[PDB]
Amino acid sequence: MPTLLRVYIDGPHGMGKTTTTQLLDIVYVPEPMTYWRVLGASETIANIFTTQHRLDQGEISAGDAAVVMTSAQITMGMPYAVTDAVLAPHIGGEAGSPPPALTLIFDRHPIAALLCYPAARYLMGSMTPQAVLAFVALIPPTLPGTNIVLGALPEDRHIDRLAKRQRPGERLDLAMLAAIRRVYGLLANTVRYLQCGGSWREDWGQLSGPRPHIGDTLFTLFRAPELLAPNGDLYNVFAWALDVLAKRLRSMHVFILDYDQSPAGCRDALLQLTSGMVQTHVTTPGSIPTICDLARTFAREMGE
Amino acid sequence: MPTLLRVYIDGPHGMGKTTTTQLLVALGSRDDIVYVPEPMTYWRVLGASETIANIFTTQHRLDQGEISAGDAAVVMTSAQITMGMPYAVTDAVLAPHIGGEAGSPPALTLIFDRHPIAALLCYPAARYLMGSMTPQAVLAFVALIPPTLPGTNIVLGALPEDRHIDRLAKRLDLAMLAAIRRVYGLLANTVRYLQCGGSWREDWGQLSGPQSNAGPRPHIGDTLFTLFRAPELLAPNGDLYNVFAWALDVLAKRLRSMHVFILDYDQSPAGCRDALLQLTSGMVQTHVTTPGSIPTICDLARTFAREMGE
Ligand SMILES: Cc1cn([C@H]2C[C@H](O)[C@]3(CO)C[C@H]23)c(=O)[nH]c1=O
Ligand SMILES: Cc1cn([C@H]2C[C@H](O)[C@]3(CO)C[C@H]23)c(=O)[nH]c1=O
Repeated sequence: MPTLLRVYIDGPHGMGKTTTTQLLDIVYVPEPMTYWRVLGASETIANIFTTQHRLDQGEISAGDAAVVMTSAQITMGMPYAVTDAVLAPHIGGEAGSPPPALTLIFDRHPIAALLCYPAARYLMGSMTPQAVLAFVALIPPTLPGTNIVLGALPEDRHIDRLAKRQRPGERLDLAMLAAIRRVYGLLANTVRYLQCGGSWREDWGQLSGPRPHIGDTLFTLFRAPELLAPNGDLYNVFAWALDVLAKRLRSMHVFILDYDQSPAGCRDALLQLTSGMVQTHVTTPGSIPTICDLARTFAREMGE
Repeated sequence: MPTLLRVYIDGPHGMGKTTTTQLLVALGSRDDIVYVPEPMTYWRVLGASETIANIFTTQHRLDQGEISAGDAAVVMTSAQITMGMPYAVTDAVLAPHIGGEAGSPPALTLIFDRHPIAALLCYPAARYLMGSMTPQAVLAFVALIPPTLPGTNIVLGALPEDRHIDRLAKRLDLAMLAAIRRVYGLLANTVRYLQCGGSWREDWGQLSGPQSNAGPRPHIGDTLFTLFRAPELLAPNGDLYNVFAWALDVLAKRLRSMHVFILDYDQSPAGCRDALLQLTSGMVQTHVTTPGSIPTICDLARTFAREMGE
């Protein structure tokens, strides 16, 4: 049965992910911009930044923003979730360490819309922490060969590169850039903490008193008081949400791509990364062409 | 290995689901049957403040013309996330413990108060019928429904509308009662349709203008697929945009492996209980994955009922 290579390009936006994948038996599942601006709702990105902006100005309440933000993040992750669910049955077990018959490269993975954006919106005061754990609770199971490339880039360069490529309806928010860079850094540390033995239940005590300290993982974000009983204990619903998080994250293979360089560099740098990536068998002989059509149809209908 | 029986009682509110479930729990041994109740505490306090209240307010506001359809949708979508959270996290932590299908005396029986599809499909679809949710948001929820675990037995209810209305009349949205009753009937037809070999993509064109484990194959127009023939989901050539068609594939996939049964609630509380007790007979049980799964699951349910069912 053929082998497949799934590579999800993710991390904070504005570093070049789009220019990196563009330049690069290898199919692309691009940014679903048309779903965001038209198919799913009208100009979803504009509603998002408009709402953050208005919360900052004091024109609407925290509760007002959180509702718009949640509804809006549902519409943003839709294409990812639906792509994952129809693709999952075609993914079989691991290959190991030879040749990939097909290489599927995506623009983002479902955890960007289910975990990272919402956690950042939480850090911006535009989303409740209970809403973020509900989305974490719905993160599709992590299949073999879930390779996710996250990016490295000094903030100043990142602001520069972000400023020149502002999406339709987007606003250049530096507080949001900081939030999103911090979630992704926490994300990378979290996978490492978990791969290394970390038990969030065993180290929880350290947030109020060889692997990253729990204070450097996404778990610190969930010490939020909306999730805590009067005696300070995390309610069990939330603890189970964190257990899922540990289980979904932990088996992902994380890869760091340095974006502080020209798009030729970024593009080859990315292809270099694939040698330590994990590949999988597909489950049917006709699994490759179905994946390609899925990829072609997604691109044609939603990525412009 | 030891076997497990999971039963999800669902359907429209006000038919006697909760009562019936507890009478069934009552008959059993202290530890071989556990009840996972409605997570009201989560809906009123833990996930947000007075979510049910807020959902009814919004719907009345919209009915009144005091808010727009857009206002309405942002709120219902957001409220529905909070409504389904407990069901979603419970299924995700339970999943690892469920093994293959045995056959139709379990070491443990779990009776849940509704299934994850209640929050991710039925209520949302009905709010779409009430005009308070977009069909795109409903399909976004459908794409997130978790893989249907083996031995997923769902019990839905039959109750003549007049009796139902009578029970329920102690706001009282009669339009929401008809939407939720309509949604749950389509859902049973859908499972039957999918189990009888129906293929929505092959029958899509038959659209224009309940029994779940018995009977002939229903017409696609009597299944859930009909709710999605909306202009919003249609490309400028008449067909469904593929994103929406893929959401419908997940819907088929998630409902075809489910074992649905119908409980007649038009009877006394003990009538309901025995009825239900007879139906458990033909239900699918599964093996658990570890020796310790049983006790762990009992703890999970107890803790759930303690923290969130009241
Ligand atoms: C995935 C995602 C993106 N975005 C925005 C920010 C980003 O710069 C962008 C393109 O990546 C405009 C869209 C969110 O707000 N939420 C999300 O889940
Ligand atoms: C499960 C569910 C219920 N509800 C309401 C109606 C129902 O009568 C109820 C108790 O079951 C008050 C809460 C929704 O609005 N959404 C949902 O997903």
